[PDB]
Amino acid sequence: SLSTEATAKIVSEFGRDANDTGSTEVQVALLTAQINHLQGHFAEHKKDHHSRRGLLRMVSQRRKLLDYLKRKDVARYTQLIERLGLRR
Amino acid sequence: VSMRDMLKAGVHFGHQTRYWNPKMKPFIFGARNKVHIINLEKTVPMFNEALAELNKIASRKGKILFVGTKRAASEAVKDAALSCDQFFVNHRWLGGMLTNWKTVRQSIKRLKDLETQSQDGTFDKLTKKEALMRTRELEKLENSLGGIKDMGGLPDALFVIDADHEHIAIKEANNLGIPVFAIVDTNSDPDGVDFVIPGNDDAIRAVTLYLGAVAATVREGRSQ
Amino acid sequence: SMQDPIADMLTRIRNGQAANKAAVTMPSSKLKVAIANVLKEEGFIEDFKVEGDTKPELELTLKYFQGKAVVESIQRVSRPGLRIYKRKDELPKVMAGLGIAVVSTSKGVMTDRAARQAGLGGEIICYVA
RNA sequence: GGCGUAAAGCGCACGCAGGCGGUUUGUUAAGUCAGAUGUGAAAUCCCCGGGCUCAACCUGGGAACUGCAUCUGAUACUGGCAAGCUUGAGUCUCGUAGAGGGGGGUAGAAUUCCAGGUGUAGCGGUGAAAUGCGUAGAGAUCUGGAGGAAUACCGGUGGCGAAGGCGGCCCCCUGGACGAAGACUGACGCUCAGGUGCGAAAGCGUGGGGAGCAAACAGGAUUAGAUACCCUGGUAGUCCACGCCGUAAACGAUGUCGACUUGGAGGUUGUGCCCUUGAGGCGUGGCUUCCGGAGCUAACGCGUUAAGUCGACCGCCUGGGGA
Repeated sequence: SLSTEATAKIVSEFGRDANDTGSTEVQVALLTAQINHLQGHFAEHKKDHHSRRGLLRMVSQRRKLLDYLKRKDVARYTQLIERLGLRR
Repeated sequence: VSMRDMLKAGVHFGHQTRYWNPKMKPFIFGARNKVHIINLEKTVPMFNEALAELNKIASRKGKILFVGTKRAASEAVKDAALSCDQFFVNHRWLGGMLTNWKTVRQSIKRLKDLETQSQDGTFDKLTKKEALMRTRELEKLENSLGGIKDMGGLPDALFVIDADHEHIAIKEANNLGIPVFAIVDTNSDPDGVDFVIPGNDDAIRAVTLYLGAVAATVREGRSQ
Repeated sequence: SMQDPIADMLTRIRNGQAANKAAVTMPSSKLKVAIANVLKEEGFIEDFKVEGDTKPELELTLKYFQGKAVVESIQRVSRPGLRIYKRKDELPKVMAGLGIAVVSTSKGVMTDRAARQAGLGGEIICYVA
């Protein structure tokens, strides 16, 4: 998974505090970082279905978090999807 | 009945924690060295109520049937039931002594006829082969039905030791509506009994204490 | 997941009655407290208390008569998958009147005969016989 | 009304539409409820009478027409809206166990083959035989080499994985689960038609590889026959890379999620406490095996890992054949 330092950096830049590790923005950012990191692994290991299942779990969890955020506050949703480079 | 005498007699002791019956949870005080300890504060009032009901049954022209067949409580049950003009089953309980009384009545008649023709009759037509045969049949029939030969009918109350060991007698008494007074240990089933007396039923001094108390109360009931 | 807490309360009561439990505890709620009030005033449970402030815990004291269950039957009628509403002229009577039917009328949660005397209908919460 | 065995749980999972949804406050009055108004043609149905000499029949009045719309109120529940809350659901910290997956390397035992030494008449196989190999030197034994496949002991109603499945050792990449104490977000949840993905073995396509085993095939037996079982060989295949296939008694013949309900003995993996006496005792989680209580079941049996008591959603069944 992500190292401790990368996780701390993401939590700091996406959270309202250094301890706000549960915010929707922090969770979506961590999931996006893990997906982007896994992208390179699966480019080389196209036959790793067992890990791709966890990758798809991460993708679906990020999708549900983004849906909840868009339904809750669309402004933060837009800021997040522009800061992370989403929307296909 | 005295909780000091009870605790000195070994009543509070129970079986190991594995063999316990969860229905005996209200009467269990705790555990020490993986054996259950019966709550004597629960034991003494239930024993007193059972003794009161036994005294009522005795004073109201009743017949008590003392049931216990373990090698620990056989002779004790015999002594207790003979000490108060009562009846006992201190050896194997024949399946159907109560529910099938119309059939064991014939065996009682046979035992009585054999013992009368042996003692008072004194046939002396021995043949030295049918005589020993008849004496062995008489001794078997007496070891089986020696306690209830003078009962006449069904009793009015059963006093059972080791309610788990004597489940057949309890089920028969329940089928016939006879109240059951049973010493229910931590491993026995207290469902089929009317007056459950939670106490140790394996130690000899505990069962002698129970039987002495019951004999005293039924004698005071007999003498009104 | 937990999608019907009222049926959960009824099931807890039924299972505690079948297991000869002295009292049953559960997470509290306004509707649960109203139904427990209706059950206590009708004589199906002994008492009930709500403990806790941030996470209230409702505790019902079950009732027995002859070593037997006082609540013989308790069923959820209106449920999330199928809501049941009745008018005052078609309010149900359980056990031909010996049982009660907890009804949620616009004047609070009450029994079926109380809602009938009040000239009201509403959602049939449960049947208690 | 059902789906363990009688017909019936998709092989497994992700997930859009849909269905359902913890808890508090306020507001609305859409569902819901109450009242009123309008309407609900007549006949028919039903009730009390009347006339046909009775009946059928005719007929007066009533009830009914369980419905729809409108208007006025109620606010408990469901819904909408707004603000919350932490117990459901997730994130972070530190660790733990594991044949979880993908890639590369390597080790030993054994089979087969090639070359050579010793050595001589058998070997192999079977119920018994024969086919087969062998005086061109087999089998046995010893030495060296080649190649492929699978990993003895550990090893275990043991472990991991959604399922299918996963077993030498090492390294690289990587998923999930669990536990301790906290912090964080604040219903973000459950299920899921269609959809997508994974999916034993066999099989197919292309390119390799090929020791052992072995469909087809050949021969020897057995037999009345023997297109078989048995024996001697043996091609595809089994192995690798990449695609396809999408099926299994894909089984727990038992869909997923959540709550509640007496116990006993174990296994495995964390964690806490105590002169730690000890490989100790006492708690507390996760997964797991056997027995068994109430209950349930046609019975067998299931039984806190339910086939018990419930809730949400989905799939499926409607006599046996045809099929």
